[PDB]
Amino acid sequence: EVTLYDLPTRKEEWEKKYLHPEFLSHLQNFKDFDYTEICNDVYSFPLFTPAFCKEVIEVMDKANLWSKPTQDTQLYEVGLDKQWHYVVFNYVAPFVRHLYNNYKTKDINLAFVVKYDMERLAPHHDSSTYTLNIALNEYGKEYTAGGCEFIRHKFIWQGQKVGYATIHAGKLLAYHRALPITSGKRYILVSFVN
Amino acid sequence: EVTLYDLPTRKEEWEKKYLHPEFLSHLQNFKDFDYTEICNDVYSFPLFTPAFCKEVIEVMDKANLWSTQDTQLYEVGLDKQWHYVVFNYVAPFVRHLYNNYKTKDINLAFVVKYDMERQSELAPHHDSSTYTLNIALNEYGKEYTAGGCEFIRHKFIWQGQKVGYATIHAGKLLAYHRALPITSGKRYILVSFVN
Ligand SMILES: [Fe+2]
Ligand SMILES: [Fe+2]
Repeated sequence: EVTLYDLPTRKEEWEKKYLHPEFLSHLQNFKDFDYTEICNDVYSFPLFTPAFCKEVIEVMDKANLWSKPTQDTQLYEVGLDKQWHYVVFNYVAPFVRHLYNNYKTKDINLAFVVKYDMERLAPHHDSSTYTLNIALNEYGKEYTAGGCEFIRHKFIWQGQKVGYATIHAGKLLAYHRALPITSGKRYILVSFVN
Repeated sequence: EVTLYDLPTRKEEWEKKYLHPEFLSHLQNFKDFDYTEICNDVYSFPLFTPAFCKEVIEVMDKANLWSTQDTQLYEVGLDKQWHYVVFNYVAPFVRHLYNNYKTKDINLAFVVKYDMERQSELAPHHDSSTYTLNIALNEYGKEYTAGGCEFIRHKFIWQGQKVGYATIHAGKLLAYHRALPITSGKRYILVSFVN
């Protein structure tokens, strides 16, 4: 049975179990891929399956390597940096070339899972060319409130579906802040890409 | 008597001669600064005087270090004057335009010369910068015709920029652009890639 770590050694089984079928079937034709521009130059799109999000959370909860600041754990702390590098350069980068006029992805700065809970958010620019934000658990069923305010766009984005990703410019044009949750737990996967 | 190189040794005289009066008079109050958003998140604004642009072209034409046909500012001893300009004058305006974004460092600063025998391969591209400054150094229609810039993502053609006016836009991701060919004369621009 394929696991999160079997990429790209078991690439075919990995894509079927972990990549969202709408994203996987549009790898070579993103023009008919159903993504949404939630505000100017900011896009929401299905990327990962619920099984991916569930197992990522399980790895992070089991490791208990959270920072003692925003509660997070780096992907490389659980041995998933090489798998994520493959995801970015082979799956995310072609979609970035489609969304942002053939922009070529250079390198990965950071990749981590953030856990918002009750026991544990200023406006800022990201240290990235573009930032990925994947919702790992379900709004309403597992947490309330939360989301992200794009300050410049005057647009608040909340209630992202499980496995859907939000992509936005890191610097200059996408000033933003995370908004707190009011109950439950909210897990997200964040990556800063140059 | 003050020259381009006398910054910041003769700062007051340098600002009066080389900084556009509209920009110089709004250094501490940018909300009333008459700049134009020509397309989404792309702004055109006056920055330099005709004397600045005239003297920069003279320095580049006399140096004849052209090798796009461009010359870097450090090749004529103007890089540190430009470093002062970006951090003391441009950086506060960038914070006003782009939600308090702090300027980190200057990647490149150079003057480009377009002419009939050297129009360059006007290919679409992103810039290796967070934001890019593009200052028009000579007069549209008088010293060259056509030319300009096309913002491909914005679907906006930008032509006929006035002398000493700057265009600022994102370098990566969100401002895919290309220069437009000239039909006569010579077109000089001052470009800086800033992180
Ligand atoms: Fe952020
Ligand atoms: Fe450019």
